[PDB]
Amino acid sequence: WTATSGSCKGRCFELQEVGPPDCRCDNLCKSYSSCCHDFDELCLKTARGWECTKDRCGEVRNEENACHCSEDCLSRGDCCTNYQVVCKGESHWVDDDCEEIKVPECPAGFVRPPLIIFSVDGFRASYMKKGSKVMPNIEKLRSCGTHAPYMRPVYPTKTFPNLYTLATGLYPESHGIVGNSMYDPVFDASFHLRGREKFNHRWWGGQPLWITATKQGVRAGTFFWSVSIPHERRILTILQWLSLPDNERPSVYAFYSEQPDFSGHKYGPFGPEMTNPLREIDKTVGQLMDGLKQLRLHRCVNVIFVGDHGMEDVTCDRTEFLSNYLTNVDDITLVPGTLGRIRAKSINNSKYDPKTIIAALTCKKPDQHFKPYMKQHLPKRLHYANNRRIEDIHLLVDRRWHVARKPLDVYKKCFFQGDHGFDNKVNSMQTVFVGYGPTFKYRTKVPPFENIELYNVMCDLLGLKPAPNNGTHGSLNHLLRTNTFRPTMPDEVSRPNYPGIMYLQSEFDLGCTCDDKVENKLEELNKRLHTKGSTKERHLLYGRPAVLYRTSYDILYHTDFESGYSEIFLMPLWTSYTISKQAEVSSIPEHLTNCVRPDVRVSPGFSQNCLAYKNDKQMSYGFLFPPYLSSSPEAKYDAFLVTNMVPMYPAFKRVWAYFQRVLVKKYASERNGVNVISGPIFDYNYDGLRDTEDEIKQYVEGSSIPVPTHYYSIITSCLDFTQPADKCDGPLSVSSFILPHRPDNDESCNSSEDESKWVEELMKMHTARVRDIEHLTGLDFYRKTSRSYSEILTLKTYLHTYESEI
Ligand SMILES: *[C@@H]1O[C@H](CO)[C@@H](O[C@@H]2O[C@H](CO)[C@@H](O[C@@H]3O[C@H](CO[C@H]4O[C@H](CO)[C@@H](O)[C@H](O[C@H]5O[C@H](CO)[C@@H](O)[C@H](O)[C@@H]5O[C@H]5O[C@H](CO)[C@@H](O)[C@H](O)[C@@H]5O)[C@@H]4O)[C@@H](O)[C@H](O[C@H]4O[C@H](CO)[C@@H](O)[C@H](O)[C@@H]4O[C@H]4O[C@H](CO)[C@@H](O)[C@H](O)[C@@H]4O)[C@@H]3O)[C@H](O)[C@H]2NC(C)=O)[C@H](O)[C@H]1NC(C)=O
Ligand SMILES: O=C(c1ccc2[nH]nnc2c1)N1C[C@@H]2[C@H](C1)[C@H]1CN(C(=O)c3cc(OCC4CC4)c(Cl)cn3)C[C@@H]21
Ligand SMILES: [Ca+2]
Ligand SMILES: [Cl-]
Ligand SMILES: [K+]
Ligand code: NA
Repeated sequence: WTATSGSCKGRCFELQEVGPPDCRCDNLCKSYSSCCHDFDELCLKTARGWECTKDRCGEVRNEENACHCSEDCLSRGDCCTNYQVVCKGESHWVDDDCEEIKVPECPAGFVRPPLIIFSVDGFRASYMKKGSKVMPNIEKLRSCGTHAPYMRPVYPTKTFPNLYTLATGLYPESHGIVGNSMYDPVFDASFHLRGREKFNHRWWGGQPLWITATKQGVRAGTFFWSVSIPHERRILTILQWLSLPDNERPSVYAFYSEQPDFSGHKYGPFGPEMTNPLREIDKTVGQLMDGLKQLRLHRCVNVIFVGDHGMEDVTCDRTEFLSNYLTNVDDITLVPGTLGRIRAKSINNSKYDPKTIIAALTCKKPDQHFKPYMKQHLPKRLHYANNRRIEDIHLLVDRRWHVARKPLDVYKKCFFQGDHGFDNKVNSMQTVFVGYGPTFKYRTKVPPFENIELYNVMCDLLGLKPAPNNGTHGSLNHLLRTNTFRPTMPDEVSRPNYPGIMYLQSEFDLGCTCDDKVENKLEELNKRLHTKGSTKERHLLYGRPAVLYRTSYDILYHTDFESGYSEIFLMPLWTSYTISKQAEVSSIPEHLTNCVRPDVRVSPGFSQNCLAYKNDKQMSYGFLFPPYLSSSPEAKYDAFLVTNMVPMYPAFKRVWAYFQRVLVKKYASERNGVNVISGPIFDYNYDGLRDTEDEIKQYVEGSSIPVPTHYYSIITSCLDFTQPADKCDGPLSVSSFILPHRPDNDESCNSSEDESKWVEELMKMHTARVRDIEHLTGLDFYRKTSRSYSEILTLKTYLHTYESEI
């Protein structure tokens, strides 16, 4: 109930929300069915349209008009946006040459440059080039301001998850908006696009920018607009708020357009019907910039033109049906479409079994257009697991496809020709970013970046301290002329030990053997030099990683590799080695096939043992520095040390051996040498963060050897590939991955074939940022380079996507 018989007179688009049953007049009252009786009349005036005409110039103010062309309109803040153009000989903003905005040029009384966020739904990245002819205002912002070729959304590449990520800098698993549609079980409640539940604050976690601003005394325009409020009216309302007295005027505003998403669903991303919605968005930008110019604010406000996700060609005939795979199809509930999420229809059903549902959907048709995952097995770069609203079973759907439960769901629920939601690395899902204004750089292109980074920058633009978030603060400093945040490297928490030779061979009882008893002060001083770190500058090119938590670990030096060996987890946390372009691959000599050697620098009590691997019928082992890449037959013995060994399932050893034997050398050949850092990851609670020892759910049978959930590698070389990786004078280039450590290769439908047909495709899917590995390990990389820290932060957020050119 609302006693909607008060009035909006002098309260139109009021900024403080009123509590029931006093009637509301804010830009969201329609959506709550709570506006005062006279809201349309007073606040949604439409008379005479949105543009001044010659004959309206100097008119007598008629308060009925949607906007004004009267002499007093500028000081009242309510002229039509084209007023000065039509009535005062002025040019449209788009027709003016751009001129560098070196300092903010604001009216007296402005304490900071305002921020206007202009968001556009479904604005795919390639529209910037493909629609350029019809979007002159947008093309001017882009070419004169700061822009990226594209901006990566979050997964799922849906509307609410991405808009709320923009607002909070958090992954959807952390902010809680994990789809356009969701079920929470603690609430026992459902969130839907239509309906009232989506309004309860309990869905919306984190701290969005408007709240961050408000808490720190920066005033915010209300961000959300009722759908029926036309765009011209949203623009005029923003412009009117910008004319409020200093103590009442907000510093941050949002505009939102439903286009081009709305038409894109109907006509597909490049349908001929799409030219008009792009024209109409551009004209709205034009109205904003014209209105700002009239108010002498076009060189004062920072404008962000940003999309939430792109749009792909998707039609009814490209739908996979779970009914074609499953017999129990009514014992399940499917969140369908461009992703799939599956749960049990009834929790009173103890017959329900996820493992047989997964098996029933795995590699069942040759051209199958989705792949099932338990959520913890999804690629870690998606960060899509640590929420009770994300169902244990997930379907990653091929681009251009849908998944549904039964065919009846599709003809009783072809309309649509476009949709979105797919893996956030898919080119069609990429969206846009342009920053224009005194705080952004002038005519500057920046590399593609992720939308989780923008919250920190918007905070910087407004002088706010950001709430804790998933951006890497400083990684987008290169977007900014001023207001940069000067990040600093985290302090190392644990310092390493540097053990020397402290144990005799016979003190070990590990059940390991090696055929290594083949017996010179030339090569004896030399081997001693290597063990003390004489070659360390070669294999550790960016300094040793810092350990950011409390633990006990040793640095171990070798001719070919250096490692930081954990006495707690009984294996390296990291192993670092360089492979030059000229390096040679060799085989494991026959006599050394099962060779494992005690390490006389490390106690029996802090070592793994071979007997546990013998007894564990499921678990085998691999090596972090690969024996295949040894620099000499003598150095090869170092690779068989028990301190270089890690637990590996045989199914996983297929992947790992191919990477180490074939792919490392291929990368060194292609990139002119590479530096590799590899190691284990433990994330048994799938929160994206390093596990403590008490979180480990799996050990090599009968031992305290913990089993990794994943294995990572970070592969760095010179951006200028004419310089070898080990003598690089400038910026670096990196690709990384986090491979799931799985006891089968069910994820790879082609795994019965030779590794050359499936391994690299798997590794591509599990591409990762350095930063993702940092969260998962408590390590901090690139501590000693010749590069500025902000550049290194950019490097750490880089993701190698393997997509073709946009
Ligand atoms: C991406 O960035 C984000 C943000 O920085 C990172 O997320 C943070 O990670 C921290 C570590 O996991 C986490 O810190 C914990 O917070 C607990 C208090 O949490 C509440 O308060 C905060 C602050 O206002 C609030 O933001 C939280 O919001 C969550 O929950 C609400 C509703 O419950 C949601 O609306 C919201 O979306 C959000 O949900 C997300 O996070 C939770 C976890 O909090 C997930 O479960 C959800 O799925 C979802 O992802 C909360 O309202 C605090 O109680 C914790 O303290 C325990 O552990 C510490 C260790 O220091 C220990 O000292 C304590 O003793 C304590 O243990 C006790 O409780 C245990 C659990 O009940 C129990 O087992 C013990 O036996 C003890 O009784 C802890 O400090 C922080 O909350 C989140 N923040 C957010 C917004 O998610 C994220 O990690 C980054 N991701 C990556 C990949 O880097
Ligand atoms: O058309 C859609 C829609 C629905 C389902 C779809 N499937 N596929 N495409 C779809 C498009 N919808 C839903 C709601 C409503 C209409 C729009 C207004 N809204 C906000 O006003 C907002 C703005 C927000 O933030 C804007 C700030 C961050 C910059 C946030 Cl967080 C949430 N909602 C987001 C959209
Ligand atoms: Ca964890
Ligand atoms: Cl969804
Ligand atoms: K075994
Ligand atoms: Na397989």
